[PDB]
Amino acid sequence: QLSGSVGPLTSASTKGATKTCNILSYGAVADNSTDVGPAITSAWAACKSGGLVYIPSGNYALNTWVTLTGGSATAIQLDGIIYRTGTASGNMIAVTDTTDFELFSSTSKGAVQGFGYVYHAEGTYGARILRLTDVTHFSVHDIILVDAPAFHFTMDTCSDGEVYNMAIRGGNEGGLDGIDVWGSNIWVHDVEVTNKDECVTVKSPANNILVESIYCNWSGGCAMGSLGADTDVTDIVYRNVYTWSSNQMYMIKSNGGSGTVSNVLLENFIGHGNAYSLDIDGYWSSMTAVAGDGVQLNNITVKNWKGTEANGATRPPIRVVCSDTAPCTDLTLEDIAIWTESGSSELYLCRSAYGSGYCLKDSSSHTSYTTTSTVTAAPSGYSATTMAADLATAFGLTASIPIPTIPTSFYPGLTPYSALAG
Ligand SMILES: *[C@@H]1O[C@H](CO)[C@@H](O[C@@H]2O[C@H](CO)[C@@H](O[C@@H]3O[C@H](CO[C@@H]4O[C@H](CO)[C@@H](O)[C@H](O)[C@@H]4O)[C@@H](O)[C@H](O[C@H]4O[C@H](CO)[C@@H](O)[C@H](O)[C@@H]4O)[C@@H]3O)[C@H](O)[C@H]2NC(C)=O)[C@H](O)[C@H]1NC(C)=O
Ligand SMILES: *[C@@H]1O[C@H](CO)[C@@H](O[C@@H]2O[C@H](CO)[C@@H](O[C@@H]3O[C@H](CO)[C@@H](O)[C@H](O)[C@@H]3O)[C@H](O)[C@H]2NC(C)=O)[C@H](O)[C@H]1NC(C)=O
Ligand SMILES: *[C@@H]1O[C@H](CO)[C@@H](O)[C@H](O)[C@@H]1O
Ligand SMILES: *[C@@H]1O[C@H](CO)[C@@H](O)[C@H](O)[C@@H]1O
Ligand SMILES: *[C@@H]1O[C@H](CO)[C@@H](O)[C@H](O)[C@@H]1O
Ligand SMILES: *[C@H]1O[C@H](CO)[C@@H](O)[C@H](O)[C@@H]1O
Ligand SMILES: *[C@H]1O[C@H](CO)[C@@H](O)[C@H](O)[C@@H]1O
Ligand SMILES: *[C@H]1O[C@H](CO)[C@@H](O)[C@H](O)[C@@H]1O
Ligand SMILES: *[C@H]1O[C@H](CO)[C@@H](O)[C@H](O)[C@@H]1O
Ligand SMILES: *[C@H]1O[C@H](CO)[C@@H](O)[C@H](O)[C@@H]1O
Ligand SMILES: *[C@H]1O[C@H](CO)[C@@H](O)[C@H](O)[C@@H]1O
Ligand SMILES: *[C@H]1O[C@H](CO)[C@@H](O)[C@H](O)[C@@H]1O
Ligand SMILES: *[C@H]1O[C@H](CO)[C@@H](O)[C@H](O)[C@@H]1O
Ligand SMILES: *[C@H]1O[C@H](CO)[C@@H](O)[C@H](O)[C@@H]1O
Ligand SMILES: *[C@H]1O[C@H](CO)[C@@H](O)[C@H](O)[C@@H]1O
Ligand SMILES: *[C@H]1O[C@H](CO)[C@@H](O)[C@H](O)[C@@H]1O
Ligand SMILES: *[C@H]1O[C@H](CO)[C@@H](O)[C@H](O)[C@@H]1O
Ligand SMILES: *[C@H]1O[C@H](CO)[C@@H](O)[C@H](O)[C@@H]1O
Ligand SMILES: *[C@H]1O[C@H](CO)[C@@H](O)[C@H](O)[C@@H]1O
Ligand SMILES: *[C@H]1O[C@H](CO)[C@@H](O)[C@H](O)[C@H]1O
Repeated sequence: QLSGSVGPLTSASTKGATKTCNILSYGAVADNSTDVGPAITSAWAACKSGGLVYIPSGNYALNTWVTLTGGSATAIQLDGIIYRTGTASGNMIAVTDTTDFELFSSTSKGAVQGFGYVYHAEGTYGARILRLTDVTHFSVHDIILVDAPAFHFTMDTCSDGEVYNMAIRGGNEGGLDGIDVWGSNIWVHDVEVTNKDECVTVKSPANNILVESIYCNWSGGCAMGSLGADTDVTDIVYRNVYTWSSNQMYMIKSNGGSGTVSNVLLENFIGHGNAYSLDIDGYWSSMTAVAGDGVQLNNITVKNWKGTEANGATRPPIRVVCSDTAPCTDLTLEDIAIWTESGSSELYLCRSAYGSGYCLKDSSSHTSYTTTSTVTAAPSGYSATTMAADLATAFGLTASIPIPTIPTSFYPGLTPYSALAG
């Protein structure tokens, strides 16, 4: 949950009035051929303190990556489309050590076409599209990120930020994270993600993060981690998350390590067609083990989950696997009604976890244990609707991905918090 106000300190109109650096004035050519990188860099240099970097409608080729740093009361208005032509590694666009910042499109049509499929068709990965590091008092909204060669959007140690009204659509494989975030006091809402890895995921250290109205439309799903040594994650809320045809509805992953994860609320989730549903995994096999007794998870509430999973017999819809040497404590599982899409039974798995709900123990002696429960009849009230835009098929790995429009519907029965800019 947020600890204070988020977003830029001054409006884009105020910054624009101070000074507008139109990239066409810094050598940019909207010919979908001439490298726009240098122009953005020169425009930033002139407008990074109090001004606004403006990218008018048109098609631009990005051949060399840009690293924009040291801004103060600045903004970038992306009203055109950037196409990746560069082949270097790294981040196509990186904004670092900047305060009072806004990255947006006034038309709700600004986009970055990463052409990640060129790499994926060959079994490889390329640059990430966007990375914000140590950015404070900011907002990123009304933009579209498509087919990143690797990650789409990472917020590395940022704070007092708001991210919303975005569509992120990437390839159908792991390694193509949607939004990865760590820092403090960040509000993410009204975002749709397609890929086969992180939907909106929190990493350590992080405190006071609110994530809601998220539409994981064929994705890896939301998660927390991987968590390792010296973990410190606290006051995290995810609510009103709709997940379709994904790896999971929510996963907390660690494998050894230390530190603590506390005060997490995951409520109002709906899922259909996923591999896993609730998957707390303290022995996540996809990551090499970290020295320590295990990250201590405490006071985690999972409430009001409904829907169906592809196969609840092979993948327990309720899977709570904690460290035997660092038992989960104070977990509250309440009103989780998930049923299986094939078969007539499903399993609930609990390992060394304490609290109240389903297979959890409410004991005093937090010793380890392993238990499996077979449910032979559909939990009452598992029925939940679907979203009209649920993908019938994903975008593969060998053909370009068409640029989507930003939707105005993310979770059943709710409307977006903020109207689209255009
Ligand atoms: C901005 O600039 C970017 C480049 O950075 C443009 O992206 C390229 O767009 C063009 C289309 O305008 C793409 O080329 C066409 O791709 C077609 C599909 O790809 C092929 O698929 C077949 C079958 O799977 C394979 O055999 C090929 O190996 C390719 O993978 C392709 O079929 C087509 O080929 C035919 O092109 C012309 C006209 O169709 C024929 O005359 C020619 O003989 C050939 O047979 C094109 O090559 C190109 O792939 C895109 N680049 C990338 C990286 O995706 C944007 O389109 C530009 N945007 C704007 C708005 O201008
Ligand atoms: C376990 O974790 C939960 C969060 O996951 C903690 O809940 C939070 O507890 C506080 C106090 O009970 C709730 O009250 C809030 O207080 C502030 C300031 O007074 C006020 O601004 C809010 O309007 C609200 O009243 C807070 O809302 C609640 N968080 C959520 C998301 O509901 C809980 O305290 C932890 N329990 C233990 C034993 O540590
Ligand atoms: C259950 O017992 C211990 C924990 O209590 C596990 O380590 C073991 O794998 C079994 O499933
Ligand atoms: C629950 O049962 C499953 C098999 O159905 C085991 O894999 C697990 O360790 C626990 O005993
Ligand atoms: C499956 O259905 C009933 C529902 O009451 C279960 O309680 C029982 O275990 C059976 O095998
Ligand atoms: C760990 O071991 C103790 C004693 O066997 C139990 O009381 C507890 O429920 C858990 O199985
Ligand atoms: C879980 O782990 C404890 C020790 O950490 C054992 O006592 C128990 O038998 C199970 O393996
Ligand atoms: C999980 O389920 C098994 C069998 O129902 C129990 O024996 C165990 O104590 C835990 O409740
Ligand atoms: C298997 O056991 C769990 C508790 O261990 C029940 O919640 C479930 O209904 C099934 O009987
Ligand atoms: C459910 O519980 C056990 C867990 O060991 C399953 O293996 C069995 O099929 C039962 O129905
Ligand atoms: C069956 O029972 C559940 C609570 O366990 C309700 O949520 C549902 O509406 C139905 O009455
Ligand atoms: C699932 O059900 C809801 C109402 O419960 C509809 O609004 C939706 O279109 C879908 O049919
Ligand atoms: C079960 O009930 C829900 C809402 O009550 C529907 O949306 C779903 O399609 C199914 O009929
Ligand atoms: C999800 O699926 C239901 C039917 O199962 C539709 O009513 C809804 O529009 C969406 O396609
Ligand atoms: C690209 O990947 C292969 C061809 O390399 C196709 O099977 C797939 O449908 C996509 O067009
Ligand atoms: C992927 O990208 C290429 C180039 O923009 C298009 O030709 C194709 O239709 C898809 O949008
Ligand atoms: C936003 O706009 C869409 C159409 O793009 C509507 O379907 C939705 O209800 C919301 O008004
Ligand atoms: C988003 O908006 C659509 C209408 O376009 C609803 O059907 C959905 O439940 C959510 O409110
Ligand atoms: C998105 O923006 C609107 C105003 O346009 C706010 O009211 C909302 O809280 C969110 O910041
Ligand atoms: C974006 O807007 C189009 C219509 O303009 C709609 O078809 C899409 O579903 C939405 O994401």
